[PDB]
Amino acid sequence: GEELFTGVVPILVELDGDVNGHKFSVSGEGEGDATYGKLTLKFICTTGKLPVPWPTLVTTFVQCFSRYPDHMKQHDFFKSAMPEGYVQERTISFKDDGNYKTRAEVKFEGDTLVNRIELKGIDFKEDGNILGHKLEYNYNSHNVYITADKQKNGIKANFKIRHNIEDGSVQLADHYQQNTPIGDGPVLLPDNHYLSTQSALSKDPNEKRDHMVLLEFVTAAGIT
Amino acid sequence: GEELFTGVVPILVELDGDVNGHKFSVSGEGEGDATYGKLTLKFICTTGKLPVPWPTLVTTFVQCFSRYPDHMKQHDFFKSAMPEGYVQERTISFKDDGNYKTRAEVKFEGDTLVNRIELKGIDFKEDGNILGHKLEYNYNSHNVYITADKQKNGIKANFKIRHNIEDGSVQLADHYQQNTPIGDGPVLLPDNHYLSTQSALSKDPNEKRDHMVLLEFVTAAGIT
Amino acid sequence: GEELFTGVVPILVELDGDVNGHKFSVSGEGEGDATYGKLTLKFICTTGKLPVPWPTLVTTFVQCFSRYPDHMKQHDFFKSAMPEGYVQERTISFKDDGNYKTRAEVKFEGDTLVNRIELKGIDFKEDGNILGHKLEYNYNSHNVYITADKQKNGIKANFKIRHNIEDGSVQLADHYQQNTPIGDGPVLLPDNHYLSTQSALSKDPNEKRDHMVLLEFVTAAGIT
Amino acid sequence: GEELFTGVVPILVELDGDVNGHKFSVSGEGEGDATYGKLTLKFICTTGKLPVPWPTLVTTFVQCFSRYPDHMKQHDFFKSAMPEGYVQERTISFKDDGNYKTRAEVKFEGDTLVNRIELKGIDFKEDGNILGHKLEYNYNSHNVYITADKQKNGIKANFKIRHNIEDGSVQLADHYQQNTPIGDGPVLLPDNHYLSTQSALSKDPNEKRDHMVLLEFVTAAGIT
Repeated sequence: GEELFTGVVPILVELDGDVNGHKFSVSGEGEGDATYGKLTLKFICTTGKLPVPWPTLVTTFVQCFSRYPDHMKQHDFFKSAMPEGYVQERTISFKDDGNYKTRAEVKFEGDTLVNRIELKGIDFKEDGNILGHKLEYNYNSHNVYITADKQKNGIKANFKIRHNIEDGSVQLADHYQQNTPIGDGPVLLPDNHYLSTQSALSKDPNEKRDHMVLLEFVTAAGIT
Repeated sequence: GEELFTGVVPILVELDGDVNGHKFSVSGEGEGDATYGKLTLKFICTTGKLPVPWPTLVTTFVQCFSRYPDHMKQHDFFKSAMPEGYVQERTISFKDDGNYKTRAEVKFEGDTLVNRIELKGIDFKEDGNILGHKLEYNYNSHNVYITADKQKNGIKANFKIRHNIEDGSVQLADHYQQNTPIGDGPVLLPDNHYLSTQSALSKDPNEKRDHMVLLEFVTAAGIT
Repeated sequence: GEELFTGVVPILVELDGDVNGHKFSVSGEGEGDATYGKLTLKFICTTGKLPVPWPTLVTTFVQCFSRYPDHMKQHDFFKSAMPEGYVQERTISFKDDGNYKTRAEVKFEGDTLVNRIELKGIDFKEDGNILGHKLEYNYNSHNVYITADKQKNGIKANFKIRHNIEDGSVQLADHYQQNTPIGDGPVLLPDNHYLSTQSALSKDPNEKRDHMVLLEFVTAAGIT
Repeated sequence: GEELFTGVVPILVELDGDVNGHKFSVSGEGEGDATYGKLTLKFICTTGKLPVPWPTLVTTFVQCFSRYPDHMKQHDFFKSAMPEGYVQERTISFKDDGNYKTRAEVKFEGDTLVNRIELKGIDFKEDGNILGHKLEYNYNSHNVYITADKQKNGIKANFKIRHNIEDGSVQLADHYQQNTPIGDGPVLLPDNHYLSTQSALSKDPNEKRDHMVLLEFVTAAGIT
């Protein structure tokens, strides 16, 4: 599984969402280089315009592309679970607002890693930061604290994303993640570490569709 | 000046620092693509190990590589000031700890844009987050609010960098920037906007020296 | 490109320079053996005496004779650019003194490999270590940090040559290199590696002309 | 003594050492040409692999091959001590780590010059640059500061070898040398000069044994 990610791996991300009844679809494509811990993805909203701010969907849009140092390659659940993959489920709870509930299948379809996602957002305020598109088109550093879930033979991850709002304030997004293999068998369960993840959101200036270009760096840490 | 930045421009960054008497030097090199607003820089500490956390230096280490949208290219001081350049001076005031005072010459030496810097740090606590290297190796999104300083024929920029600390706190870095041209030629002086800048710090895993690989995206905004 | 270099290849080096107004010329000749990663070169200053210390000119005087280990022969730009060659251009910037700026074309011309160079040094102190010939007739070990220059279809290399002074101080020569191929075909463009270079300056005791015999040993490394 | 060295003299070097308990042996062989001040030596570790970085042992493995300019030949102890030879004894003291202590007898044995050495290093950090093999396979330029030792009818030499560490730092090896002749014979004892030494470490690519090819150029200087 691990040696599937030594080179640059093509990604394909595919979301079918619904936030407050607003159905939308994005098609992402990029490449990952787990060796450097970098993701390069471009997301198009193929249904028109994104009913939510693109920032709120970074984490929904393949942590198996994280750079795990040579020692804690023992704690790398994500790649271990490949090429069959894993199922990533989240409940992204935006403070003073609703929530997204995702369920994704991150797996190798051929030589390309695909993150096929289904998201359902509910309870969102039209006047709030997500539907009112009050979030800046930027992204900050977060630590994805991962812990084993012995019970489901997968992992669980908890973290709060800080979304910068245009007035100066921050919209907190509470992720409660869980990943479990699609796999017939063996996955490396981890001891408590984190993914130090950093992201930079941009725009292809020659691109008319509503899109996001995501540049992300992910490094496993917290184990000496 | 502006057309110097339409392609990918080689960068060279050169710092000579002194934080609390600790003299250090870094040599950065990369490339910038102002068209996309992206910087790719790798900094080596050529004097050994960095007495400060690499994060504290990101800002010191070429905003003439920002992507200014087609309706505010009139506000782009940075590129207008080229190839002679500008002098960027900062007082980076880390809350409750000490401060860096930089003075840099960002200019074209040949086909490559060089940021030759001189930094001097004072009133840093050994026990504090900078000398105690308590900052995470990560970087968040910031907005560099730029305003004209008509009398020095330059600009001023104000912003607070949020440095994430390993215990869970944030070390605030107050930048008070000023840029003034090197050439006698006239420059473009802006109406109040900001650079939305985002960064992602990584490591070349094949690199033994103390270094930082900086991936940064900069986009001018706040003018409709 | 690569198989031109599997034997001992005749070199012929020609410099015309001008440092602070002082025109000079050297003719170098010898042989390079890439299998070993060794150069045997002798430079004669054909205009009499060399206005600058012969060590300041060692990097100016055929990195295509680097020994690339088998596992990293995909990373050898220098030989891939052959026979048509490349153009090595540098800025050797002597700390606290002047700078050389060189432009050279390294290419095969019949059976031999010719490094034709033009150098222009400006802003030197006449009392400095270079014009004042304060440099020991020796040489150190240095790593030539190569990075790819996808745009110029070539490479950039960065290094500080340590030039030991008579009084036991060191004169750093910052070298900012850039190679672009002469021919039009594709070339091998590399991942960050370095050329481990070692040189030893000697004199032909049977030679009356101002000269330098250079024994160099160059070895690519940095990729496991 | 002097006229033994006017041609190319076969060398044969033999070390038996013990660093931290690790016994090893090397057999060196080559040739020295005092006229040029050059050594052509190849060292094979005959006990397999060398427990220490081959650079750490270059000064241990025939300064009688230094080129003395005709005017300071009266200052060449090393060759005056021949054929019966001298005994070079050193303390190579690796800053912040262990020390070698060597004792060697350099003398002719028939037509070749033999440096028979015994080395004992103790107090090495196994995580250090020497046992941890953190030293680049290269070598710098150094001045061997010779002083007379009237009292032991020989010489003392003092110098700090700069050993470049893979992370770009330098490991100083303080060398404290003392040569005394072996034979009854009168020796030439010198005024303060130095041996300008230069070396370049290479590999025989057709050699499977742990080895080092050393090209050295030594030139006496410091007396006008």
